[PDB]
Amino acid sequence: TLNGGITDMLTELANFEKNVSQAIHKYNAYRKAASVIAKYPHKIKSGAEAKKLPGVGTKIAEKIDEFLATGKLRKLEKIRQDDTSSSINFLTRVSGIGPSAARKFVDEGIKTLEDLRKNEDKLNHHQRIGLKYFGDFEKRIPREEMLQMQDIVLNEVKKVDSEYIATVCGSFRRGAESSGDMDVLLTHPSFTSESTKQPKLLHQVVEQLQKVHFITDTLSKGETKFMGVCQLPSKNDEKEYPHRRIDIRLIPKDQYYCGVLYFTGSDIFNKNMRAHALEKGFTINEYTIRPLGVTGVAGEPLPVDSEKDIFDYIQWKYREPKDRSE
DNA sequence: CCGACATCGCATCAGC
DNA sequence: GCTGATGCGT
DNA sequence: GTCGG
Ligand SMILES: O=c1ccn([C@H]2C[C@H](O)[C@@H](COP(=O)(O)NP(=O)(O)OP(=O)(O)O)O2)c(=O)[nH]1
Ligand SMILES: [Cl-]
Ligand SMILES: [Cl-]
Ligand SMILES: [Cl-]
Ligand SMILES: [Cl-]
Ligand SMILES: [Mg+2]
Ligand SMILES: [Mg+2]
Ligand code: NA
Ligand code: NA
Repeated sequence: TLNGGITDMLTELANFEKNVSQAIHKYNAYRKAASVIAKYPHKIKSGAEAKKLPGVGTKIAEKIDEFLATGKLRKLEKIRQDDTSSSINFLTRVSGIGPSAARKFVDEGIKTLEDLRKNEDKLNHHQRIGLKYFGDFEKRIPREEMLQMQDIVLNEVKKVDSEYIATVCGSFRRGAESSGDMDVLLTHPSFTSESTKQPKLLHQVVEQLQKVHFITDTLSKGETKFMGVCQLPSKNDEKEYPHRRIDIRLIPKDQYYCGVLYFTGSDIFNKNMRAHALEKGFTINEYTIRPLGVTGVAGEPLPVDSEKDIFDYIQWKYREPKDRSE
């Protein structure tokens, strides 16, 4: 919050490049800059000072000076006035509508919430559900509620099969006092990198959660990744809780640490840590950490018996989940 | 310069 | 039906 | 948009 104004500006620009410009690298660049400035323990006094930080170059340093001087940025002042950009930026806020679909809908004349509602038949299932819960998905989740949700998910999963292990990751695991959604990592002894001794492992869980009316909708569902909606139960006469987004990822039990590291995030942290691994000669995904050969081909998975092991391979001192929020 | 920039599951599509 | 690309969220 | 070689 020391440099709240600057990081907001950059995030706004980041979203602009992603949604409107469809320039993924400019989007990631801006986010990186916002991130590194967000952890900077001093109130930025000038662009130069910010340029010293990695991820901050000349262009941003300059924007930063313009912003500190005027309290705003002309480039965005205009972006804000452009009807098309405003429309696209908005449509992309619906879960399931991306830069492409967004620009597409605008051409077809669909540019407002009202339009989406009246043209529901022009949306795929995911988008349909995204619009349905457009308001609720805008709401944050208090940790208190996350704890309530955790209890349910963990207790219902135990009911299905005592050998299931569900860990809540994402921002929750990093200690956030509020989260955008609930992310669940799931493991079962039967499902390993070696073999899948039992089918429907993920299905059985989603089924049990829908059975107790916890899961309300499904954005997408596969063999190992479920993407949907849930809602805490309310008491008598009690106003209902907002509908919450929920992601469930089933990972081979023997690849838990690479899996939990990944799902704990943050996304930017994963980005910087994976980028760092490549520079060290390794490649990391949610299943393993493999070395990179002379050709660039990833080799066999290196043994991993803890999150710290992964950090060691890349010569990075361990960092608790609470300190990976970049 | 200029090439890289993290990684991949699920939905949807085009072509054969 | 299959595969490969693309979108999207990850 | 920024970075490294
Ligand atoms: O682009 C992505 C998105 C997510 N992730 C990982 C890290 C992230 O913490 C985790 C869960 O994704 P969410 O989008 O749910 N983010 P998170 O839980 O960190 O924060 P929020 O409270 O917004 O959900 O998945 C990536 O690696 N890359
Ligand atoms: Cl780009
Ligand atoms: Cl501004
Ligand atoms: Cl592992
Ligand atoms: Cl792998
Ligand atoms: Mg999350
Ligand atoms: Mg999530
Ligand atoms: Na810099
Ligand atoms: Na969207």
